[PDB]
Amino acid sequence: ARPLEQAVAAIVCTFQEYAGRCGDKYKLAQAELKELLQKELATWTPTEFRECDYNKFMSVLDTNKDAEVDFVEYVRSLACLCLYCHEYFKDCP
Amino acid sequence: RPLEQAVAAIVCTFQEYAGRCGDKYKLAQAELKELLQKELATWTPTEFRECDYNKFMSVLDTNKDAEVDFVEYVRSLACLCLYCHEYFKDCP
Repeated sequence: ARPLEQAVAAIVCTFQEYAGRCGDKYKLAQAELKELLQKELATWTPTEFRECDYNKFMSVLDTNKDAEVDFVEYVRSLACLCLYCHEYFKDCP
Repeated sequence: RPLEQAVAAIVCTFQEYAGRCGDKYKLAQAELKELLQKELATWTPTEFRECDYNKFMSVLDTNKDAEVDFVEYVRSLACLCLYCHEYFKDCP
């Protein structure tokens, strides 16, 4: 398949793997979102000038572990992690 | 860890289009439409999401110059999942 097709299918596969464990298959607890980021993006780490934002982001996931997130908010979390951990965005003001 | 490469690929596609000219952190809605149509060419809406899909695509055409940042581009990919991926068939 085309590269973005494979990628977006994989973003949905990972969501199904976690959200589909039990309960509402369209929801993740933030605790499960943090688990998913930690295991599935284990090697992603903030770029040189984004440590503080990244640390605040991860901090907010712990403090609201029981709040739920839907798929669109899961994808948003992925996007934020790109802003903090992908070199393309290092100069993004 | 397949999610790593998938998320890396979402950035790569953004950079290909946003890198054409001007601000490398922005796309115009016309560019976003072009990207979704080309790069997800085989993805089509599920039976009961065709109205929503067609509405979404047509909105891009009514303000072709508006800027989309990376987070909004990723939100658009999430919308296309809701409309085109059978996992979301029961999703309100």
